[PDB]
Amino acid sequence: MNHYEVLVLGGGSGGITMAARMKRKVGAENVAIVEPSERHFYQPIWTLVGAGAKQLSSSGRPTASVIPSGVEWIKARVTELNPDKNCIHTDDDEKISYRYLIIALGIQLDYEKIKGLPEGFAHPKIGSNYSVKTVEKTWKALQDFKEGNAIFTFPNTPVKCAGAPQKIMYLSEAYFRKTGKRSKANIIFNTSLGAIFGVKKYADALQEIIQERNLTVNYKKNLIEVRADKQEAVFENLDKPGETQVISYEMLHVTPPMSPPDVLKTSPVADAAGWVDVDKETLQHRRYPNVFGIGDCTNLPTSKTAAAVAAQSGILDRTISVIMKNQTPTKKYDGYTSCPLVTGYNRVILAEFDYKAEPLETFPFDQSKERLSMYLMKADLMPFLYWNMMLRGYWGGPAFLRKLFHL
Amino acid sequence: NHYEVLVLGGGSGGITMAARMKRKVGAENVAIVEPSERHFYQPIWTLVGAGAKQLSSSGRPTASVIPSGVEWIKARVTELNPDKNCIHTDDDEKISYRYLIIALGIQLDYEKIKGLPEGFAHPKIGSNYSVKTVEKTWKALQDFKEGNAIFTFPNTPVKCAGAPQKIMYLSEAYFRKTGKRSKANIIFNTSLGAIFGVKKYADALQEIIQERNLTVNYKKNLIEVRADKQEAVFENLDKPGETQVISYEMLHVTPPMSPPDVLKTSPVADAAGWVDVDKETLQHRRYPNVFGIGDCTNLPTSKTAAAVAAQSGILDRTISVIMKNQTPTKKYDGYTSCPLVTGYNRVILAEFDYKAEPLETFPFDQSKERLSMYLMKADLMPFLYWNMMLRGYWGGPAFLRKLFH
Ligand SMILES: Cc1cc2nc3c(=O)[nH]c(=O)nc-3n(C[C@H](O)[C@H](O)[C@H](O)COP(=O)(O)OP(=O)(O)OC[C@H]3O[C@@H](n4cnc5c(N)ncnc54)[C@H](O)[C@@H]3O)c2cc1C
Ligand SMILES: Cc1cc2nc3c(=O)[nH]c(=O)nc-3n(C[C@H](O)[C@H](O)[C@H](O)COP(=O)(O)OP(=O)(O)OC[C@H]3O[C@@H](n4cnc5c(N)ncnc54)[C@H](O)[C@@H]3O)c2cc1C
Ligand SMILES: COC1=C(OC)C(=O)C(CC=C(C)C)=C(C)C1=O
Ligand SMILES: COC1=C(OC)C(=O)C(CC=C(C)C)=C(C)C1=O
Ligand SMILES: COC1=C(OC)C(=O)C(CC=C(C)C)=C(C)C1=O
Ligand SMILES: *[C-]#N*
Ligand SMILES: *[C-]#N*
Repeated sequence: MNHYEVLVLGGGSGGITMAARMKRKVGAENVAIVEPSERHFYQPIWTLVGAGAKQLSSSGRPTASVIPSGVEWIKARVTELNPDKNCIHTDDDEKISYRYLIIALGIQLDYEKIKGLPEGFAHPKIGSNYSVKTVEKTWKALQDFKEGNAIFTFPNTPVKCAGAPQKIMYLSEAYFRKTGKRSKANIIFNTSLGAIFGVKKYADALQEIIQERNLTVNYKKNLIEVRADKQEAVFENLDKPGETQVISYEMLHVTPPMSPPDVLKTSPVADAAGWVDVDKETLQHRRYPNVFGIGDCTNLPTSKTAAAVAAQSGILDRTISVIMKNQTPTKKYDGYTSCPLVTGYNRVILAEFDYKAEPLETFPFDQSKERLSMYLMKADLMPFLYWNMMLRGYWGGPAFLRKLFHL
Repeated sequence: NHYEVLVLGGGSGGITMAARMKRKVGAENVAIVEPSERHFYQPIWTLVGAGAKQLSSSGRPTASVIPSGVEWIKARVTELNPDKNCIHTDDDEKISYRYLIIALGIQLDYEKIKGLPEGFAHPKIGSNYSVKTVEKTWKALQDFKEGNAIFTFPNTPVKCAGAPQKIMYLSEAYFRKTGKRSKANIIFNTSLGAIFGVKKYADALQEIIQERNLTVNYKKNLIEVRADKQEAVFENLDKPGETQVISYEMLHVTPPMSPPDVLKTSPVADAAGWVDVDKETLQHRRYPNVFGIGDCTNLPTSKTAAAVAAQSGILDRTISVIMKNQTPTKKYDGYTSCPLVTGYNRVILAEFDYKAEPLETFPFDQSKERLSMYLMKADLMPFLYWNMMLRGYWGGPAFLRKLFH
């Protein structure tokens, strides 16, 4: 069997980041990354791509260009995990064994669980910022919008970046005002959830925006079907089972249902729900002491964000080094996550919070305010630091900045 | 091989539907895929675990309940390919169908609790949810001398949501009738925030809880069993990272549960892995010749055999009218029932619908503890199950409810 001291499953934000940190610890020849995609995406910018403010081409780089040099890139899909034998299977009919496994397989998008998708995306007026194949269709629908309902959905599943489904609603609202057709747009957010956001400080701030800008939110309302040829969408009422509503749209942004990656769903490393079953504080697997998880694929009970990945990557770096010494981990993940809620083409409400779902803001000022500074950070500083700092293992989230500020 | 109606699963829903479908398309045109040699009436495991009934009586040979003339394919489903109207099995065969009824149940996941199932080889721990462990509930109940008696509820969907606490009420009663009640600290450690989802019955259980000095600890989920040390580890779901290690003298484990593995990644499932069916007709949302019944579906009601019975009458009509090129009209209302055993001779018969509101069959108050309902649960229901429901003649008690009203 081909063998690596440290085997990383997934070449996304978590997997590249952990690979760069592990390269420094065990040497690059002792690390391998399993990743099928030729391309690596900074997904946060898709929100601005869907709104016409950033180019899709700049959101991605070749996977080979972010593989830390000297690390082995195994271009394949993981098909099975056998942690009892310290090995995995890939779709090139090979088995790979490891001394330590880092699972960073992300979250899976399930558009086809919505009847009529993804085939409906072949028609006009419907987009989705969650897919490289559909984010530019969001922007086209926004551009070609003339009159009617502009509908934004939120599924009945876990999601990555819980705020992105409404960010693009605020961007669309601003676009209608900028282009003089706000009065022709009836803007509807149909969310499966019961609240606009999970942290009260920012939910309150978004609700004031919902009122001022005349937006409709229908709660516990889940998209179950698109008829793209007819510009109709069907929403089930999760409160009254069986009752469904058909409604026409001039623009539909679909947030797809999401789930653990198919290979993890049935795997021994998953919990009963299919997520990688890790310690909430150290990110070491609950049952396989040489396995670890980071990012969207884990059952860490916090928002699934790249910012959470960065904070986790700092903890997991420490966890692995002390597991390598047969010592007991002491540094603990606090659940840090961040959600830069884009509310317009030049404003962000920078939500930051931890496992307690309470504000944990980095800067000395009140981040529940719409801020230009926070927009420029999200739109222009964050991509640069992602490619040149986080992916190279030099970003563990802003806790040090927060402590350095409150000083 | 090809069948007009292929049924996946020979449990409560699949047998019931195969019998109903035999009478529509001919026995020679129905097949059941099912690996187990034994078919169990699971509701009685609650009483086996309390020592009130025998395990042997709860199972019969699967061949015994297969409708005569219906092909029993003794195998496991391993893939569903609804776009080609076929499934695959673990003896490497392809079976095609005109109509497909999915009744694969719910899957028990004991091994997601660290220390299980190997911890069951030690004394003082049982689980009514498995044929391999329900008699160990009863052994644990009998050998209990003094300490904590712990009853758990996982952080997943479950079948028979009431059974995790039914066995606590029975154990409480068993402790009094054998003198050691004062020696037992009885606690219910549940992942949920309420004792039951339907307010009428929740309130009735709440006073039983108060009056019998039971402790309910909300948002506490069992994550590890240290069986040789008699310790149970709970995570606090309100404070991520916080745990509690508790000693037990008896532990009853309600396992984490999930959709059957073959359904998790299948095209017929929704994003969560449940069979994705229309909430009123039980026809699949995306494959019009696919249908689902029972625990494996995403029908947003309590997962019970009583729900299966009510679903089987609706599913029966849905498929018949579809075969006749008509649009289904009769709607499932979410009917389910929970016969909450509260002692060795009482039952609180909870009945409710999609609205989580009481929908009681009988004209008296079912939120009271009743011996009639106990005797119905313990003696009438199993007779009705083997000889009426499994033969396709029980679609739930809606007609009785109207009679008595
Ligand atoms: C529209 C949008 C906006 C967002 N905005 C923000 C934001 O403002 N801030 C923020 O912090 N986060 C944001 N995010 C979230 C951020 O993109 C993710 O949380 C982050 O990428 C998670 O990293 P990950 O490593 O867990 O997964 P990913 O980066 O998604 O990588 C997972 C990798 O696993 C690979 N993989 C999958 N299955 C297999 C398999 N079987 N075998 C091998 N490899 C496999 C995939 O190819 C992928 O490369 C946004 C996301 C979206 C979609
Ligand atoms: C302890 C306990 C007490 C209960 N008490 C009550 C009660 O009082 N009242 C009530 O209404 N309900 C009660 N129930 C619930 C009741 O048992 C179930 O809701 C009912 O059995 C559901 O029927 P089903 O057909 O969906 O699943 P099951 O009856 O479990 O049948 C599923 C079948 O699928 C088969 N199968 C699984 N995977 C595959 C595969 N890959 N290929 C082929 N076949 C497969 C299994 O072998 C099994 O035979 C109780 C359950 C338990 C565990
Ligand atoms: C239920 O969703 C909605 C709200 O709550 C988030 C609103 O506040 C508003 C504006 C509300 C008030 C009370 C002025 C609308 C129109 C709405 O649809
Ligand atoms: C792009 O993903 C993100 C991060 O990872 C690179 C962050 O660290 C952070 C937090 C950084 C600061 C300066 C608060 C945010 C907000 C974010 O969106
Ligand atoms: C055994 O499973 C059960 C049924 O299916 C056979 C029921 O119909 C019913 C409802 C039947 C009546 C007469 C209320 C209950 C309570 C039940 O537990
Ligand atoms: C939040 N994203
Ligand atoms: C409820 N059973």
